Amino acid sequence: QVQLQESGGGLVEAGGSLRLSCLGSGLTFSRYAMGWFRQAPGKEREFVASITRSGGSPNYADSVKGRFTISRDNAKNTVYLQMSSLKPEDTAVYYCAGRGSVYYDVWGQGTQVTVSS
Amino acid sequence: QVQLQESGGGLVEAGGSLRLSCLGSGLTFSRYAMGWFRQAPGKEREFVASITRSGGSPNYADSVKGRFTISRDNAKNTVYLQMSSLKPEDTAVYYCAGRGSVYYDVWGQGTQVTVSS
Amino acid sequence: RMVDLPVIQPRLCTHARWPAPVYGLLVDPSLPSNPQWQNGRVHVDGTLLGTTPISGSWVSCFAAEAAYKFQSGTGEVATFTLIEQDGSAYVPGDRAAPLGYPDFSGQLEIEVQTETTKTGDKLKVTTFEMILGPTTNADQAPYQGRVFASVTAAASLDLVDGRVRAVPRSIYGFQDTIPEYNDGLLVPLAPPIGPFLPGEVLLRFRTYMRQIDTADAAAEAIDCALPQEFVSWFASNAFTVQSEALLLRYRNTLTGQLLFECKLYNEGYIALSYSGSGPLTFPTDGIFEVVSWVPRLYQLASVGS
Amino acid sequence: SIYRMVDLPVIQPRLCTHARWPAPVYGLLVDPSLPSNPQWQNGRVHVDGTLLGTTPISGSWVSCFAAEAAYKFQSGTGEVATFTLIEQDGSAYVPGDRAAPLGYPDFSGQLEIEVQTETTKTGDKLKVTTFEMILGPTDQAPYQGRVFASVTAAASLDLVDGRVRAVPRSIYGFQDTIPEYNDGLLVPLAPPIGPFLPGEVLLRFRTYMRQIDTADAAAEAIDCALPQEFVSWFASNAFTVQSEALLLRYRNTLTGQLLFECKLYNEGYIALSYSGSGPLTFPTDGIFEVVSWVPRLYQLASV
Ligand SMILES: C[C@H](CCC(=O)NCC(=O)O)[C@H]1CC[C@H]2[C@@H]3[C@H](O)C[C@@H]4C[C@H](O)CC[C@]4(C)[C@H]3CC[C@]12C
Ligand SMILES: C[C@H](CCC(=O)NCC(=O)O)[C@H]1CC[C@H]2[C@@H]3[C@H](O)C[C@@H]4C[C@H](O)CC[C@]4(C)[C@H]3CC[C@]12C
Ligand SMILES: [Mg+2]
Repeated sequence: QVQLQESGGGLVEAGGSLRLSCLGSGLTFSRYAMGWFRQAPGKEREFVASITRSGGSPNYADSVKGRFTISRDNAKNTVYLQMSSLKPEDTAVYYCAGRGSVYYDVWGQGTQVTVSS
Repeated sequence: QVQLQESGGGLVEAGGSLRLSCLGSGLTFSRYAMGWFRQAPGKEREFVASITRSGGSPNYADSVKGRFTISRDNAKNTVYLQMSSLKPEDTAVYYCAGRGSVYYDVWGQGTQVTVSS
Repeated sequence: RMVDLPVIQPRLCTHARWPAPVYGLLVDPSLPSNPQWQNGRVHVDGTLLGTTPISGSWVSCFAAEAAYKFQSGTGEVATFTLIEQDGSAYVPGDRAAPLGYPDFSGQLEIEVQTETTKTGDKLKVTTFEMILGPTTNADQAPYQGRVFASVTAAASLDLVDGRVRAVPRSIYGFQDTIPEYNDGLLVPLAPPIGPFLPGEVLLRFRTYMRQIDTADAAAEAIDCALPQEFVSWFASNAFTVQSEALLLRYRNTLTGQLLFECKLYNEGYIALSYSGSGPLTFPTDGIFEVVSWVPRLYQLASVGS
Repeated sequence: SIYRMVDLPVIQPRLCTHARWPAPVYGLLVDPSLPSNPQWQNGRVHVDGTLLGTTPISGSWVSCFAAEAAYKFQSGTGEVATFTLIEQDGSAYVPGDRAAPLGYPDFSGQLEIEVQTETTKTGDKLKVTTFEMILGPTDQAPYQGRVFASVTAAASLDLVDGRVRAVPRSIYGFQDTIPEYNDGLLVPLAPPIGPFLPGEVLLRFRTYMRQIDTADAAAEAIDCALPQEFVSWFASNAFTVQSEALLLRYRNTLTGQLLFECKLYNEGYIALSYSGSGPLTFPTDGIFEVVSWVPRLYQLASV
């Protein structure tokens, strides 16, 4: 079974930071472009960040530009989201996703981030 | 300097046989599908026989089916045309041609076959 | 080095006989077993067979010098002097037609860029009716590099003769049978697909063609032996032939499920062992992977349903 | 290096598929008078094989879409098609890390499109209908999965709502500028092509689009950074990245003549060193060969 498992969420003050990680198992990790998505309660699942197979051409939702950094370590089968300068609007379930080819077709179960105001 | 050089033509009796050969130099011979063409005096250049890079699915002009056999030996960079049961209609210049891709784009100088009746 | 296939799902592939996505993957023993398809024909060694082109953009298309004339009681008539689609001279040879020429029958609506001397759109796209044949009065000779099309018109369109690329708009009266290549005479062809061991049937990559139909709204299917991506992949790789067939698996990458195994014969067609009488369709989201070289008589595990 | 070296498919440009309009590649050139850093969203691939922007795998997806179509007759316009977009294989389109559904046009003007339409008119069950679709450069919202097209008509065409594949018949008023993806708002984009060293210019793979023009004029050029065959080659191969660029040689195979060397940068564009004023075209019958990984600052021989 191809699987992704997020960790690192929790409760954090506005202006604060945390780093999510996502571990791939049962796949050739370096063949998957990765992304982070989130679902804020009451809202649609939205794009946060994308990176290529080799860790190139990071791209970001406009709402997180400059504040969030996506990176990966293929030797550890892991992708990271550094979340800084956190705001209340960042409160969401954060999901890790892999794109073997054209679609994000494998998903982590998600980790909660609560920014207190 | 990708090059093909035929040999083996000449003068032969009707009902007789001969074998043309064609040597490829300055190319990766196993990457070229090969063909034999002929031009009878006063006629257009016409298809005689074809064979795939690896020596598969031989194909023949209707007029030579059963009498002519195309083969190759990639270890020797050579393609052969066994011409048997020759008829006057077989009198022509015979050319070998190489198709690296979609087109016969490398050609031998040609060799004369004259069938005497 | 071992044969490998591209890591691409069938639903993301290009059809090899009509310029559309692959929508379907199936076997159907009720269909003709040994089709004479001239496009989508490649040897595993990467030799292109029949009229097969490299680019999907060439499939069921042509290129020509167009000469136009008006004729009372027909309309505007196009006489197309065919050229290969890259503009390199078409010479009658070891195949039926210019690379990519349609290998099916019916009445094909084609689109070309036209130029008129008239007012309004000087440059526009004109639809022409082309009868693929065989038909008693088709008089199509794509083998000889000559084909004809027309469009009803009350008066001359005053078109300028020149270069065209013709693409397929729609098919009326589609039949999966080779067109009229040489005005009735024989031409060189890729052989019928096959042979098959007992219990083996053709694997079909299916798309659906834009059609004209006065009465029936059912999609019109056309099958090919391999997606165009497999043609370009074998063309470029020049793999070594080590037996008569490759044993493939069709695997879902995410679950690891093995949907079936099959034989890609050297001559470029895939067989499954299937005993049903009716269609069996497959998910289009697995991946074909090479397991090994196997001989002609290698016996596949039968696929269920 | 324990790693497999990058290679390219052994295919002449003239036998390749264009990545931004569904046609053959007819041209290969540099032209420093054109926009040097285009925002093309199709034909965008990382050498690592990650597809960028809206780039599809198949050439059959390029400048096409798929939708649930809703038809109506609208006073002031004619027959209107409201297209609720879906990915071209039928999987759900969800606004995400890109501008639009895979393969959606990445240029502007008025696109003539063709769809299969069922009618309720007796004797006319299935036909093909042409519609005009304003891509931009300015309400289409392909990012949201909603676009509209129209045909001038005296009355209802009696069309049945259903699933469509839309393919491009022609372009009117072509502009090589990204369309209105989101009603004026920003969307995620593949970044502009570049950067370039001093003296470096983008290698263009060129095709020509079926057009409508009242003024006659010449073929309408559209360029892409890589042919579709190079996109699917990197996507399948997942090569390891060992530096910032690959030095390529473009060589005639029959004669062995080296025509030029160039750099394929990791973000999927090729640069040549060229300082002439006008365009310079190249023969389309050579082959690109990978020589080596080179640094960003590698200096190419001029052409
Ligand atoms: C006026 C048209 C361009 C419009 C068009 O039909 N575009 C094709 C599309 O949109 O698919 C011209 C521009 C380039 C031309 C082609 C190229 O010059 C290459 C080739 C040259 C041959 O003499 C004739 C055929 C052929 C293949 C030409 C057909 C007509 C083309 C395609
Ligand atoms: C009636 C048409 C077939 C005719 C047609 O337009 N052919 C395409 C071509 O000739 O290029 C049907 C048959 C299969 C259909 C497609 C498939 O069902 C897959 C997919 C399903 C989605 O719900 C809608 C879009 C999409 C992509 C469908 C669009 C309309 C298609 C293409
Ligand atoms: Mg029908």
